[PDB]
Amino acid sequence: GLPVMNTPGSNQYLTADNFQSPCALPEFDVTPPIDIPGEVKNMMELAEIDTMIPFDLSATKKNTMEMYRVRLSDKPHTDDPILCLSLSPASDPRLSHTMLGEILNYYTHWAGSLKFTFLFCGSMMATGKLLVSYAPPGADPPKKRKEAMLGTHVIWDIGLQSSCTMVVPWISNTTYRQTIDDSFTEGGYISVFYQTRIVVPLSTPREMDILGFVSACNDFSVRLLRDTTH
Amino acid sequence: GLPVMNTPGSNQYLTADNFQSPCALPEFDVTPPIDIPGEVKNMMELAEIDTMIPFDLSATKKNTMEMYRVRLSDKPHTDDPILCLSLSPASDPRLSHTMLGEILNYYTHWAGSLKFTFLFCGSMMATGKLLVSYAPPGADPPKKRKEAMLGTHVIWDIGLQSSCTMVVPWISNTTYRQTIDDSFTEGGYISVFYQTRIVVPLSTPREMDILGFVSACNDFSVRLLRDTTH
Amino acid sequence: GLPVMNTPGSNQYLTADNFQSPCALPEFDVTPPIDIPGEVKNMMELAEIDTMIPFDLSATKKNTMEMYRVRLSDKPHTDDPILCLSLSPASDPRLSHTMLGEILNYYTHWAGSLKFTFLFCGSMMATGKLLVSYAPPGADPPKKRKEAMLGTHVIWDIGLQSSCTMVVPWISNTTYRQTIDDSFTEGGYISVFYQTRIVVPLSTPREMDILGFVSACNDFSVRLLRDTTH
Amino acid sequence: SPNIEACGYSDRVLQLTLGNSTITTQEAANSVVAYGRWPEYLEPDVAACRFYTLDTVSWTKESRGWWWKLPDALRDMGLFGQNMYYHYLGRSGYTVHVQCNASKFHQGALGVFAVPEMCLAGDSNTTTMHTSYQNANPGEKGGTFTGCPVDYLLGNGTLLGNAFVFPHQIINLRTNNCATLVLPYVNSLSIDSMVKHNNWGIAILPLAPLNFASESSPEIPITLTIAPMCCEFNGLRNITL
Amino acid sequence: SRSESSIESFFARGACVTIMTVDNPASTTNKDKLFAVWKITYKDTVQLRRKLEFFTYSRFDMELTFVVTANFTETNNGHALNQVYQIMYVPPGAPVPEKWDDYTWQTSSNPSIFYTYGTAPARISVPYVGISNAYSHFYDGFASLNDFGILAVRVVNDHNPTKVTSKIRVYLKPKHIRVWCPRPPRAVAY
Amino acid sequence: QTSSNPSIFYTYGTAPARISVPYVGISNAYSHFYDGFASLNDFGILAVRVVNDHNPTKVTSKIRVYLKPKHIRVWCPRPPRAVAY
Amino acid sequence: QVQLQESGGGSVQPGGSLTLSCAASGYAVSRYSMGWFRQAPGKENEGVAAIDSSGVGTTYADSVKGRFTISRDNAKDTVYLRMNSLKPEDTAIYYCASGFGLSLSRYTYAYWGQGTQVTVSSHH
Repeated sequence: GLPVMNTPGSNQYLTADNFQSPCALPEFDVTPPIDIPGEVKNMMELAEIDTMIPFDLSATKKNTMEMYRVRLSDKPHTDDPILCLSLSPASDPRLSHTMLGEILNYYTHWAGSLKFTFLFCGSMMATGKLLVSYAPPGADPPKKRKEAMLGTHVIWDIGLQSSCTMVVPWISNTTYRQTIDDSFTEGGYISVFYQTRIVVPLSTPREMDILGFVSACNDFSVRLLRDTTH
Repeated sequence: GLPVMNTPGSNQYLTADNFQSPCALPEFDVTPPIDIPGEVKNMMELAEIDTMIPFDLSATKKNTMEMYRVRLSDKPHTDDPILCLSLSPASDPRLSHTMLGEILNYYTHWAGSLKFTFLFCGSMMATGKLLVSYAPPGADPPKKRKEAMLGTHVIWDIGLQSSCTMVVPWISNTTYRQTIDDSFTEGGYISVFYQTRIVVPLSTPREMDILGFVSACNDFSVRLLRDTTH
Repeated sequence: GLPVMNTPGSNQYLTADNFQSPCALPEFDVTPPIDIPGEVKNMMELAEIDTMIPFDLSATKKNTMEMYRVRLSDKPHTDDPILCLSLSPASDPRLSHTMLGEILNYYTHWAGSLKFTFLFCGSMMATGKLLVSYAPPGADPPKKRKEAMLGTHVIWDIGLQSSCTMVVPWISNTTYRQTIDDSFTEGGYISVFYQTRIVVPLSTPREMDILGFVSACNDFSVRLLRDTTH
Repeated sequence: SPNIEACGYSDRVLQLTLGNSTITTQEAANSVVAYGRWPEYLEPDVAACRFYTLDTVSWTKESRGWWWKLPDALRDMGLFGQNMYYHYLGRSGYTVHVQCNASKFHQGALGVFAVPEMCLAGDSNTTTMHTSYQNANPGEKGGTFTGCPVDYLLGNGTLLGNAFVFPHQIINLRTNNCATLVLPYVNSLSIDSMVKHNNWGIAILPLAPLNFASESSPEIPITLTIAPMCCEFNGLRNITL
Repeated sequence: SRSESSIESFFARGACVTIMTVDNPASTTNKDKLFAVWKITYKDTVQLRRKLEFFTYSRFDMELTFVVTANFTETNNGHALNQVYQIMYVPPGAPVPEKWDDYTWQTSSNPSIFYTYGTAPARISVPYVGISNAYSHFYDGFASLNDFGILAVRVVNDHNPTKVTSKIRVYLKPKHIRVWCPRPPRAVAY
Repeated sequence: QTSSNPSIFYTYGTAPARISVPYVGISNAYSHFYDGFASLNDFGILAVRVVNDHNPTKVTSKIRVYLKPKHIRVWCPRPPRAVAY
Repeated sequence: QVQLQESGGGSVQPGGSLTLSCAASGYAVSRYSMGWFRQAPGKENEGVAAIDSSGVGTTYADSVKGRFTISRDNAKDTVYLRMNSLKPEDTAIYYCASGFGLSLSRYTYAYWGQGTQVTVSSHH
C-alpha cells in the first residue's frame, strides 16, 4: 500500500480528543428535535440571570429561609455597616452559592463587571435613605459611612424606588481575575449603610427586610475548565 | 512514509461496520440478474399486504382452520360483542401472527394507520346490519352497542356489500408508538356488533362466517432493529 | 481501508522531529501577547551588542572588578605590548566570556568580521598617542611596535577621541572558521601599543584605564548546534 | 430578576374578557413570557380558552407556601376539564394570573415560580414519581410547603435562592398587586397524555414575611386564575356517559 | 470571548461511567462466569452526572470508548495467549443476557465489538437513541429514567488453566449535545 | 476521575506518548526570573500510575518526560548564569 | 473552608467572668477579624464584642460596655473574649464569627461556630 509511518501518539487514548468513530447503529431513524423553550448555548449565560444572595449565613440563619433576609433592625446611628460583602465571588462563603458563583466553581479565571440589585420589602408607607457602596481591590473594609461615601456608591431612596442596581465595575490588575481560593484576592466591597435612619408611618411592624440579587454581565468570561465532585 | 497515527478503534471488528474488503475471486464473470416479478425494496411493503386474522384462537380452534372463522351464531340481542380485538398489534396474541405483526416483531417502534377489512362469507339471500367500531387508546372495552356506537365506527350492511374496510386512524401520544410488550399499551379497539340480528331467507344453514384482514399503510414505519430466534 | 504499508522509522521517537500532536486542552482561551520591548528573533543578534572584555585575568584580577581594567602604568618605551589578545574567540580564555563568545559556545563554526572598541577613561587634560594593531592568522605575535605597525592598524589619539573602533576583517581560509578548541587556530591579533608615551597635565594621578568592547557583525553566522552543561 | 417599578399604586383598570369569563386586572402591564416564547399550535376553541378561577387561599404570618400542577389544577373546569378527560392526548399553554391585594399598610413579598417538570420531594432519585397519583394530584385546592415539599429546598433538593432560574415574578406589596405568567407548553414530546403527566409547577412562597400594622386584617388573601392557551386534544375518543 | 465555556465544550470530556469486571476461569467462577452485564446509565458515577444535571433535558450523540486491562490472579508461573473480548451494546429494551452461553449472545440485530487485547482501546458511536424528543434527567409524573441499553462483556477465548482477571473501563463523551430548561443544581449528595 | 483535567492511557510496547499544551500562562509571558513579592509561573503537575491491577510479579517502571517548546517567542535579555544553580 | 472552634464556654456565676477563644483554620485569623454574638434563647442574635486583627480598635455593645473586654493574638491564631461582671440575662447561646471587621451587625461575618452556652446564674 501507500508508504506509511506510525509516529508518537499512536495507540494512545486522549480523553480530550476529537476523532471520528464507527457508528454502532447504521441508518437509525433518529427522532428529530422540537423547539422546546429555553435552549442554552453557553454556561456564562446562566450567570447573567439575577440570583438571590444569602447575606446572613449566621449559625442559626445559614441553610434556612432567613439566610436570604437582611433585617433592618433598630440600632445606633453607629456607622457600623448594615451588611458588608467581599467581592471575592469564590473566596467568600456567601457569594459562592449563587448561580453566578456556581459557574465560578468550574474555572480558574473570570473577568468583567457584576451587578448587585436589592429589592426593598418594607411597608410602602415608610421612608428613609440608604447608601450602597463599593471599594476597589485592596482597601480596608470601609467601616464608617464617611469612608464608604468616598468610593463608588449610589444613594438608594427607599421611599421612591423599591429596587436598586449598583454595577461593580471591572477594576482589576490582570486581564483574567483569579477565581481560585487565594489569600486575600481583591475584590470589591458591596455594602449598604444607614444614610439616615428609617422613617416609619403610623404603626408598621418597624422591621422589614431587603433581598439581594447578583448576576454577571455580557463582558463576563471564564477559562481553564477545572472541577471537583465527591 | 506519510506520517500516520493509529487512533482508538483500530484492530476492532465492528459487526455493523461498512468497510471495503479484498475480493477473493478477481474478475469472476458474475451471472447477471433477470427481472423476476416480485422484487422487494423494503420490509414495510410486506405489511401493506392484506392478511387474514385468526380471530378465534380458542383452545380447540387455535392452530387449525377455524381460527380464521368468525361464526355468526344465534344468541341473545345482548350487546355482548360479536368479536373484540385490542389494537396492541404486538401485545395481543391474535394480531401478532399476521404478516403485519410479524414484521412488527423485529422493531421497537411503529407509527401510522392500519385498516381492518372484513369479507362476509354468508349466503347471498340473507341480510341484517352490523357495526364495526374503534375506541382510542385508554378507554374501557365498549361492552354495549350504545357505547361502541359513540367511537369511530361504520355501519356494515351485509345485504349490500360483502366486504367492509374500517381504517384505524393513527391516534396516539408519542411520535413512535411502542411495538414492545408493555403493561397496557393503547391501542385501539376494532369490534363488530349486532346492529340488528341476522335476517335469513327460506332455509339457509343460518350460520355463516366472516373473515378478517389486516394491513399497514404507506404512513407505517419501524425503527431500532431488534430480534430473537431460538 | 486504504492499502497502507509501515516503513522503517515507524514507532521511533526522533527528539528532533517536527510532527503534529493531539492538543491536551481543546479551545483554551489563550492570553494574547502584548508588544513588550526587546523581542529577540535570532541568537546572532545578541553578539552584535557591544560587550566589555576582561583583558586582565591575572591571578588576583580575574573574577573581580579590575578584570575589566587596562591600566596605563608608567614603564619603559620598550615596545613590549600594552595588551595582546589572540583572536581565537573560543580558544583563548578572555574572549570566551563576552556575550559574543558565549553564543560562540553553542556552535561548531563562525564566519564574519568583529569590531574592537576601546573607551579611554583617562583625565581629559592628558594626551599621547596609541596604536591598536591586527595581524592575520598564523603570524608570530608582533612584539615590537615596528612589527605591529606593518599589519592592519589605526593610530588612536587619546587627546582627540576617547573611543576607537578597529574592525577585524574576516581574513581566513575556509568558508566557516572553526569555533572549537583547536591546537593553534588563527586567529587575529588585536593589541594596543605605546606609539608615544602618555603626556600628563599638571598633577593628574598619572594612571588611568581603558575599557574594551567586542561584538559581532551582521555578516556573522553560526552552524551545527553543539552544547554542554554540568 | 424581576427588578421592575411600574408606578406603585393604581392607574387604570383594564378588564380582560375572554368569552364568558371577565377579570378586571389591576392594570394589565408587567407580564412575563417564559423563555420569550408565546404559546402556539403544533374542539371548543374560544369557548374553552377562558380563565377559570381556582379556590382562594389564606396568606398568614405562618404560611409556608403553596403549589399547584398544570394541567391538573384545571381538571374540574368545565370545557377544559372535559376535552382533557375525553382525550388520550392534549397539549396547551397557560396564562397564569396571581392577584395579591392589600393596602399601603401591609408588607411582604411573594415569589410566583413557574417550574417545568416540578417533581416534588422524594430524594429517591433512584425513583421519582413516588407519591400516589392522588397525593401528587391535589387538583384545585392545591398543596402546601413545610418548614412533602420543604420550602427552602423548593421541595425538590435545590436551595430556594436559585429558584429564580425558572421564569417568575415577585408580588411585592409596595409595588405590584399582580403577577402575570404566560407559560407555553413544555414537554419532551410534541403532544402527550394530560391525565398522566404534569407540564408545569406553579409555586408561591413567602420570600418576605407578612406584616400588618397594629391591628387590621389578621391575614390577607391571594388568588390564582389560570387560562388555557392554544389547547388541542387527539382524538375525538369515547364520549362515555 | 467565551468559546471554552459553550455547551459542547463544557461536556467535550470523556468521563468514567463504570468499571465492568470479568474473568477467564478454567472452572466454576459463575459470579463473573466470564461475563458481566451493566445497565448503561450515567447515574453510577457523580462527576458526569452533576455536569448533566444543571439541565432538565438534552439530546446527545453518545461516543463510548473501552480500555481493557488484564492480569493473572494466582501466584503461578502459568501463561496465557493474548485474549479477545466481546463488548456488546444491546439496544434499549432487548433480551437481557444471563449465562455466557445462551442464544441472545448471537445478536442477529444487536451490535457487537470484538477487541483484541494489547491494541488501542475500543470505540463506538450511538446516535440520539431517545424515545422522546429529549432525554429527561429528572422526570415527573407516573427510576428507569429514559434508558440507554445495556453492556455485556465476556472473554471469548476458552478456559485457560491460568485464571485471568479483566476490567473494562467505559468512558462516555456526549457529542453534538443540546439541552433545554435549567434547574438549580443538586447541592447535596445523591 | 478528573471530569475536567486531561488524561492519557498509554499501552506499553508502542510509540511513546505525546501531548500539546498551549501557552498556559496566567500573564502575557512566563517569568523566568521574577521580581517583587519559587512558584515561578506554574505549568501544572503530572501524575502517573499503573492501571492494571496487582500482579504477583512486581514490575518497576520509569516514565521519561521530554519538553519541546514550540512556536516560542522571548523578551528582555539578561546576562547568562555563569555558575551552578 | 475555615472552621474556628468556640472554646472557654462554661456555666459560671452572677458578677463573675469567663474567657472565651476561637482558633483559626483555612486562613490566619489576622486577615479577617473576629467577634461574638450571644443569641439569647428565643430572641435574635445579640452583638457583644468585636476587634480587628491587623488594626486593633475594639467595639462593644452598650448593654455590656465597660464591663466586657475582647483581645487578640494573631500569632497564636486565637481570639480572646473577656466577659466580665456576668449577670442572669448574660445567659445566652454564645457564638464567635469572622467578618469585616470588627462591626457587631447581626452578620458581616462569614464562618461562625457551634454555639457555646454560658449559664451565668447557674445557682439559685
